[PDB]
Amino acid sequence: LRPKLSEEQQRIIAILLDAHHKTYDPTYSDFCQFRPPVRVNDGGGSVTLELSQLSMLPHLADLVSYSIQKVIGFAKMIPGFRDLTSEDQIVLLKSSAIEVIMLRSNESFTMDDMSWTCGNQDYKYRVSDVTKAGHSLELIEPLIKFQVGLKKLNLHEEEHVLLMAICIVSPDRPGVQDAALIEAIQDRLSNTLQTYIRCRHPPPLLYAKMIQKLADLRSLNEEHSKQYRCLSFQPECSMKLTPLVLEVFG
Ligand SMILES: CCC(CC)(c1ccc(/C=C/C(O)(C(F)(F)F)C(F)(F)F)c(C)c1)c1ccc(OC[C@@H](O)CCC(=O)O)c(C)c1
Repeated sequence: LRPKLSEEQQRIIAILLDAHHKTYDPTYSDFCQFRPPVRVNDGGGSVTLELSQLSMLPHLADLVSYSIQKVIGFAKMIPGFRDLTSEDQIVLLKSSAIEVIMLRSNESFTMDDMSWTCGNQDYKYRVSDVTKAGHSLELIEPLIKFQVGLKKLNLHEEEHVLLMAICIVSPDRPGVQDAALIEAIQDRLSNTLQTYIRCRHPPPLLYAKMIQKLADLRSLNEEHSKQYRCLSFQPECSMKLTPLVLEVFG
């Protein structure tokens, strides 16, 4: 059975598409405002040297901080998000931050060379740049696998925006108070996505593959938090981060 998208569901898709267009800049025109990328010689992938310099940390912390501001902006426009208490809105935003960043970064990701290309060579990021910000292979290698797997789903913008919205509005986050309200908003989004796939995505299991990407994001989020914990033990690391990054990941 292929039920047609309701007027409410079409409205939700239009709102989410407009939300994304207002919060995502595909020209990466603000990148020159971040602290500059610094790429020291590190062919060996030396942990000692990486922690000593953290050369890419001010630039990547600014990029993530910027991306979180856009995610906050996006989330505010999700149908129903504003019906939640401000305590739940912040729990949802904090717990999902790195996952939604991983999803939205897929738009700039390219399988041509397995990089995140955000304009010129200065804003072209690879595995070696994430290690230069103090992260390790236990995070970057499944992260690249996730980017390729997600890129290969060839999501329509409609599916991409619904996936981000479903990620954010998740009832199974620690500290939520009204799980039932969060679940009702998420189901409204999940049903819109299933119906959209069935009636708009041409052949050649896409909904189940998208839900699997959400479970993959959970493991990546746990690895990132463990790595952020280690990176934060580096003396004077806080000056290389941002107040927003410190609060979200602290
Ligand atoms: C460079 C690769 C990557 C990939 C997800 C990234 C970058 C940083 C970090 C960690 C950083 C940290 O742990 C710190 F401490 F190492 F900095 C912390 F999370 F704490 F910040 C990780 C783990 C991965 C990245 C690439 C492009 C990105 O965006 C392109 C476009 O989406 C932007 C405009 C918009 O989203 O509206 C973003 C947002 C991130």
